[PDB]
This record gives sequence, structure tokens and C-alpha cells, in this order.
Amino acid sequence: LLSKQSIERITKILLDELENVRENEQIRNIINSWKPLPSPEKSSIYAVDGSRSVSRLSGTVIYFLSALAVGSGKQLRLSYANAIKSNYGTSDQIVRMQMETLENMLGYLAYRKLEGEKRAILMDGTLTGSLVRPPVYPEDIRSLNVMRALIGESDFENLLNEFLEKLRDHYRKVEEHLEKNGNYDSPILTDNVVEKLRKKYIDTKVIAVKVKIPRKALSPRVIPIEVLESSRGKSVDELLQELDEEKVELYLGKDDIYDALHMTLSYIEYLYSIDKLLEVKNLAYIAKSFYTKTLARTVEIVDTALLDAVIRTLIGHEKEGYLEIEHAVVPPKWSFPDFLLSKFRNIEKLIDKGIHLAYVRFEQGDVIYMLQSTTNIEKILPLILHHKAGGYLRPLQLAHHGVKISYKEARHTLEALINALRNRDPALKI
Amino acid sequence: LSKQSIERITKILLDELENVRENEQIRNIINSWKPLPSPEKSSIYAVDGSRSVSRLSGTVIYFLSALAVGSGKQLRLSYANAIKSNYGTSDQIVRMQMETLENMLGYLAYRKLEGEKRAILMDGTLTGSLVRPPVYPEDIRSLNVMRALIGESDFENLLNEFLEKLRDHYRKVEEHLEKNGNYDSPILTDNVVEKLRKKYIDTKVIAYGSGKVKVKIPRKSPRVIPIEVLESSRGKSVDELLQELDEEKVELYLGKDDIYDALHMTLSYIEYLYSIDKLLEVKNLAYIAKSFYTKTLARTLIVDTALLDAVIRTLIGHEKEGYLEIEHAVVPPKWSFPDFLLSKFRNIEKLIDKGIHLAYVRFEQGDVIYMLQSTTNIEKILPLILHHKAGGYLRPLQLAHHGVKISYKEARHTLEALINALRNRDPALK
Repeated sequence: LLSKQSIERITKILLDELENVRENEQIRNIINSWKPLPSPEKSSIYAVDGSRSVSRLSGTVIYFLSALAVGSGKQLRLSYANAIKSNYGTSDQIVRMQMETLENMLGYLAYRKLEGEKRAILMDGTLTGSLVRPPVYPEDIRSLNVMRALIGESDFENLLNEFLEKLRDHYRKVEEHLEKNGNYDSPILTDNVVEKLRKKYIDTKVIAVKVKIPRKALSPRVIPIEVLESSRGKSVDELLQELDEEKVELYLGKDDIYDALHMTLSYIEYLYSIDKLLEVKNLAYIAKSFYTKTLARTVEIVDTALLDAVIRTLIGHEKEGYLEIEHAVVPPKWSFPDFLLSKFRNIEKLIDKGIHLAYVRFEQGDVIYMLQSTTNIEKILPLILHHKAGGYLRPLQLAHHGVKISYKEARHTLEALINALRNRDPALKI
Repeated sequence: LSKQSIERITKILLDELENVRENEQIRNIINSWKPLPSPEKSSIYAVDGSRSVSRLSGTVIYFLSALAVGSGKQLRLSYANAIKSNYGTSDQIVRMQMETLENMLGYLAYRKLEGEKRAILMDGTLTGSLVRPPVYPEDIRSLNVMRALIGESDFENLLNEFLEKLRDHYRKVEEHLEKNGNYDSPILTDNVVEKLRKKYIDTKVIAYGSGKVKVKIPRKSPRVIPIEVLESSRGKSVDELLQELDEEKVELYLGKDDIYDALHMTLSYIEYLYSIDKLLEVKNLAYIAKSFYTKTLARTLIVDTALLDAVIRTLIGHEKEGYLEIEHAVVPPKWSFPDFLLSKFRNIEKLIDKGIHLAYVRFEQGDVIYMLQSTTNIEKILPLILHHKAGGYLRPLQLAHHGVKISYKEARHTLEALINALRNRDPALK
């Protein structure tokens, strides 16, 4: 249906972005700082990615996660099937985290078995993307603070410490199955272990509820002027301190306390894979596109597509190469809580030092990709290159072809035994 | 697959049932299951919608369609548009306009309906978009931001002026449906925002260094100020600050793009609320949902149609058509709708006053169980909808579903092929 009307309004929407993204500063001048893509040294490599499938049966979400790493060594796969209680946003976000947790575990364990003088892991995605806004954002920090407040700081520290220990065990256990079988169907520790931890750190201290946390634990953005007129005689600093020091009481069901715990565990388990993956000396992320909205908000960066445009339009190139981005970027302390950080020292190192960012075009008329790494693109680029075959690299292509979801594994299937076991009825609520 | 996985997932689901089947509240109420009412003749329109979204680098290309089939001719609404990517915000403004199409169409369809008892049947739930609207937190903080920046008086002006363009817009839209029975510009905001931007924002705002503007804070009817105003004067005393506010000395430095979005979101929100308000004008209005059930639905102050259904044939082995009327009416949390807005929508006000009536309904013997929600008592609406029963299901909604799933994907070639035309082929393949 033609609709000559909306097209232009669309066109303009886009063109107003390109035509006007020239900044009036003309790119900042960074363009001519463009380079050719370097030589192709040699490296042993792994490309990992993920695919998920979610099905909603009424208030319960059934999902199947799959991580796979292709490259030099044998194929490795982590898989998790599971079901969760439905919250519109919070549900999706739990699943994303586990999705990333699986890949992080996996990039790492795949690095360990990676043999050669030069080892590198290739992640499909961005480092910054998950670091600026943690999936389940409001909810991970809230749960942690609820917990910290519930059982106290000191107990909490043990809870933490114990759980990390369980994580150490867990990784070693996963690794072994991977060498034996090349696959493991229980990559997620938290679901197995929440039950015991609840009875231990909570079930004792509780009665058949009310907790006090700081205001900041889930943000108004405005304040009624009464609070000001009411603070006359004080200093803005005292005010802002009272506002920060402000505390709140909450009332917590068994379900809410349970939820506070499982989130905490999940979030620790997640941050734990980040930390480990960060070991990889040569670490690479690749993405066609990312969100620039908060990126320039907490150095200035544009979008891959907008760059490519300005490339052919203004400078008439359309050719291979790359453009390094002059500034490393340092992650938000807001995202990663105070206490936890002393645990993950690679997170720590990242906050201290930064992530390296470069735009990259792999082939002649080929598109541009966004590359991030723990260390200088200068070093890491060539190794990634050593695997180039077609429009892009062999290992990467093979992770995107490989975990390319089949007709869902669980579609009529992991459902249809759920048909036979007991109740076809929830199955009916597709 | 795996058996332990299947056994856990099956464990997970059977526990859920088991708790339900434990019969806390549910012992009495299930026995209150009652036979369908004798049907009453009615003229009806069921409305449903679909959307397709496609992300191009940062941008979202989307298409909305709302269909109403029934006792009159088919009525259609379409909108195709593009909107920049913000993780939560994007997905959430599309939904809000979707809901907006369905709402109008339901309202418009009602007014073209000839009969003695006229009714509208909506795919959805009235509660779902109340308990957690397309809204929170973003668009309310938007509003508070907006109110704060341009101040109350000039905000009431924007509000009232926009509500005038809507009244006019609805009438325009009504005529195009009457001739052609379809209209391709049902959404107003996108076409009117830059105008209202210039009139309401540009006036009050001076340019600043990069992508930023200087904004003075206006003065005095609930007076509210950007928290940033406190954060930015820390050497000062509350007196100094209040006195600067009065003299209008206080300035702010905000992203040009942020103020714009805030505006946009504001209008989108008011426009979505107008539509709900207009829909509520329908005397016989019903929502039908095979599944809703968030854990937040219940908790506020009520089980899953899926659980109940599997319990009923379990406890009572009924599997009978019929309905169970939830005894008390649900009134939505006022946190949904801001105080200063409610005045502009009286039907949304009544809705709060009175409430929403809810029932579980099985339209035929073996069929699934639906959540049915209404502005009048189930006793009254249920027979009007029953007049249209066809399958284990109501004919018009069946046709609405079928008719909206008729969505065809020329969506690539639509813009992608044609938006190479003015300038840039690049964003197409990203």
C-alpha cells in the first residue's frame, strides 16, 4: 500500500540524521585518521555466539538457551532449558543475562582449550552494551540491596563468598564435561543451588517481612519545592545528603524474598562470567549495530551505519580499512555495586583502564562493523584477520550459521512431552 | 533434549499447579462456576492489531495495523513510521501507538454501529495496561520534566492545545473511514511535535555548547523542580537557591535531543490517554484474553486461566463451558495516571471511581478458558458477546485475528528498496 505521505516523513527522519550528523564540526576530523587494515599474522581462535527461544504459556515463560563456539578446536556447546514466572520486562531480562552468562563461561572455557602461540576469543556483540545498562537494571541492584539489608552485611559477605566457591567448583565441572562430551546441559549454577542457600541464609532468619533500604536502591528526577522551602536555613549539601541518606521500609512475601535471592545469585553468577572471560588476553567483540544513546552520555561516538554513509558520500571511498577511536571508554561505577567489585578484579581492571573501540570494514564494498577489545586494536586486529575467508571471517560465520536456531528444538517437542507427562492444559495456552 | 531438564521444568509447572490445587481461596469460588447466560441479540465490532518492527542500525522501522470486523463493514487503521533506538523506550512507544490505533478504531467502530444493543470486543485486558502501562517509569518522568522546564501555565497551554488538535484529528479520521473505511495517518503526535516543539520549547531555550541548551526555570498548581537544580548548586544555601528560583536566576543545561524526546513522549502519552478515554465512552465494552497473568497482576489484590483450567478438570473434572465471575471489581492504582492529567479525561476518571469487572469464561465444552474484563457487570455484557459465539469461540474476534495475521512483509522492499531512492543505500543492509 503506497502511502506517498509517510515515506518522505520516514526519509526525512533518516536523512535528517545523516545530512545533519555531519555535526557542523565535520565528523570532528577523525575521518582522515582512517587506516588500512593491517597484516594478517597467525592465531588460534574461537568465535562464540548464542541463540534463544522463548515461549509464553500464560504466566510462565519456557525458554531454551544455546551457546556455541566454533574455531580451531572441536565444537563446544552450552545449553539450558528452563521456565520462569512472567514479568513483562524483568522476565526477558533474566533470560538475556543467562544467555550472556552462557557465552562468557563459554568464550573463557574455549580459550582455555585453545592451543597455539596466539590465542584469541571472538564475541558477537559489544562489551560496553552490557556494561552501561545491566539487563534487569533496576532489579539486580534492588534485589542485592534488599538482601544485604535482610540478612545483614556480614552474613551477606559469607553468602557471596560461599557462592563464588560454588562457582569455582562449577566451572571446573563444566570444563570436564566439555572435554569428555563437547556439550553441557546444566551451565547455570543458580537454579540448582538457590534452594539450599535459601534454607540456610534465609529460612532460619525470617518469620511467617519488613526491611529498610536506601532510597537509591531502585531516581525521581524532580522534587517538590516544598522540600526546599522546608529546608530553609540549611545548605543544598545538607539537603542532598538527607535525600541520599533517605531510607525506606518494604514488606516482603516468601515470594519476594525468594525472588530477591535468585536475582542476587543470578547477578553474581553473571558478573562472575564477565570477570572470567576478561582473562582472555586477546578478546574481541564484533557487532553491526549498538545503542549510542548512553555511550556519548557517560565520549562522542556515532553509529556504524551513519559512519559508512558519511564514508562513501563525503569522502568517496567505499573501501576496506578501519578507523581506531582515539579514546578508550571507562565503564560506569553506578552499574557495578561498591562491595562486589573487590571480588572480580578484571571488572576492576576494566573500570581502571578501559575498553578499546574501533570501526572496521573487512572488505571492499562490504559493510562496517564495530569492534571492541580489552587491549589495543593495533595488536588484536591482525589475529582476527588471519581467519578472514569471505565477506567476513570464517570462525564468526560458523557461529552464526551453527547456533542459527533450528526449527525450535522445544517447539511442539519439549512441549509435547510436557503434553504427555501430566497436563496438556498449560500447553494449550500458547 | 534432556530428561532431568524436562523433569525439572515439569516439576516447576506441577508445583505451580499443586499450589493452586491446594485450594486456599479457590475451594469456594470454583464451586461458584456457573452456566453461560442465555444470549442477547447485539451488533458488535471486535478490534485487534498487529505490528512489524525492523531495526536498521540505531533506527526502528515499524508498521501498525488495527482491524475491526463485525456487524458493520470492515474498518482499518495503518501507520508506518521510523523512530530512533532507545533500548526500553523504542519498543515501548511502538506498543503505545499500537494500543492507540486499537483504541480509536474501537471508539470509531462503535459510532458506525447500528443496533439496539451495541458492543465492542477488544483483544486484550483493561488491567494489563493499568497495572503496568506502556508508560513507567519513563513517560511520567518525561511529564514531570516537561512540566518543570516549560512550567505549569505554559504546560496547561500545550496540553489544552494538543487536546484540541486531537478532537479535530478524530473527526478527520472518522470521515476517511466513512468513505474508504481505512485511514493511513491515525497517529497525530509525530506530525504535530516539531510545531509544538518550536512554539513551546525553542521559545524558552538558548543554545549551548554541544547538543545542549540553557534553560531557565520558570515560576508559579503543584510546583515541581528538576532534581538537577539541587545537584548543580552545592556551594549555596537553600535560601540562596529559593531566592535565585524566584528571581528566575537558575539555569539548567540539558541535551537538546533529550528535551525533544521528553516532548515527544509527552504527546504520545497524552494521545494514548485520549484514546483510552474515548474508548471508555463505549457502553458495552469487553476485553478477551486467553492469557494475561503477570505475578504483579495477582499480588496487587486471582489465578491464571491456564492454572484454573488445569485445576478444574483436576479437582472437579468438569471441563464444562460456563463462567466464574470474580466477585469484587478491580480499581487501578492511581500511580498509573498523574493527577493533573485525569481532569482532562473524565471516562478514565470514572474508571478509577467505579472499577473493572472480571470473569473467567469458557465459551465451549473442551475449549480453553478466557479472561473477560468489562466496564459493566459480566451478567450484563456476557450475553451480548454470546450472541456471536461460533466455535469454542466468538466469530468476530476469530475474524479479527485471522484478518490481522494477514499482515504481509513487503516491509523490506517497501522502504528498503524505495529508501535507497532519495540518498543512502547503506542503512538498508544493516
